[PDB]
Amino acid sequence: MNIFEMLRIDEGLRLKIYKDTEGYYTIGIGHLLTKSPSLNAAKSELDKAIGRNCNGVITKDEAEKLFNQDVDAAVRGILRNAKLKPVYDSLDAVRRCAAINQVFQMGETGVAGFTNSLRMLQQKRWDEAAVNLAKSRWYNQTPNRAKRVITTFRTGTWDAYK
Ligand SMILES: Cc1cccc(Cl)c1N
Ligand SMILES: [Cl-]
Ligand SMILES: [Cl-]
Repeated sequence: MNIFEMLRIDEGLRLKIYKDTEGYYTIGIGHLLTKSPSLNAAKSELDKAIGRNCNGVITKDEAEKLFNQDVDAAVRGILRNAKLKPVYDSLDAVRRCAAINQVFQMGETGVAGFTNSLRMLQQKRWDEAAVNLAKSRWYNQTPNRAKRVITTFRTGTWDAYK
């Protein structure tokens, strides 16, 4: 298992514009296109990202390209963040995948506000961090997926991804 397969499991793959769990226009492998509710704004963003007139539909290769760029950006985002960087670098490889997953789903922002959890993860207080992580809107809104990520942080293994 690696970050790609893990996220592909958590986000799925769709080739036509769709609304995410929050109701925002998205496409491919969880690539958010816009928070605005104008489908047209979404389509414009799509053409801009892909570089062609898509008309709301892409190919798998295209989706995959977006996914690559998005994984990359997330990691980079982590590394450039001063509150994040240090925690990330203290983790083993599996748990780092769980960190990238959260950033991919919620933005560097959204994460940067899990201060107490971050500290716990940094001190390597696994069970504590897991309980604290669950006390969040994130776990309450997307509990199955949050469960998987939390187990991953808790255990350092891929068991939740089976
Ligand atoms: C989102 C994130 C970035 C870096 C380190 C950690 Cl532990 C987390 N959760
Ligand atoms: Cl792009
Ligand atoms: Cl879920």
